[PDB]
Amino acid sequence: PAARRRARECAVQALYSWQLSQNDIADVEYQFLAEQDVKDVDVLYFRELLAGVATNTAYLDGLMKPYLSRLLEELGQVEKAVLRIALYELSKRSDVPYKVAINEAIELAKSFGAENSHKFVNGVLDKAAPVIRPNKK
Amino acid sequence: GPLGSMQNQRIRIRLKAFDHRLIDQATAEIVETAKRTGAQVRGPIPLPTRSRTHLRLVDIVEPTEKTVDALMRLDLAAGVDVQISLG
Ligand SMILES: [K+]
Repeated sequence: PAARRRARECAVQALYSWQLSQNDIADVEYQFLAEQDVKDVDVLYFRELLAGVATNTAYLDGLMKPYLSRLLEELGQVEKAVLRIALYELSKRSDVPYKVAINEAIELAKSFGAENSHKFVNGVLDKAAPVIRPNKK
Repeated sequence: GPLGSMQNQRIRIRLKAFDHRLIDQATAEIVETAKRTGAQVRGPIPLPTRSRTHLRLVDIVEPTEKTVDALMRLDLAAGVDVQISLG
């Protein structure tokens, strides 16, 4: 429950490291899990988000691009990670409900991003999410 | 140089900024700087805050003399604050 939310927060951070350092995702994953205090984290789900975003980056971004008013590379780094996480869940995780994916993204954009970030993130997901999940569930 | 008198071969860098674009570019430049000189990078990570401040942490490990030199000549954009510890 909460452990899965903590996994998302950690995935935002670890995905950020991967975007900025351009280290191997596997070294990013290992170092994060080794160094950080992940005592309350659903670690398996953390690993699946990392793997899930890292191996499908271009596909996830593709679900997103039509809905940005700008190029992908003009997006804030944290914004990109949160959205990738959400879109991965929407497209690849049936054990995550529609509302949960969107709301968890909103909360991540609040903790890790700007004042207005969550509004941008929600705006993109409002367009993108129904296309990935037409019944919205 | 101080590196020879340093028990922990690590350069820890903390950034604060109001603009996330500037903090992300600053972070990118720090990483590029470290790697060009043959050092390694742990992180960087963004830290959560409930305010309008953006926070980043980055560790530079296995630094060389040129790493320190290159970091000491690096100009960050105005609006980005920095803390450097050769702990
Ligand atoms: K640990």
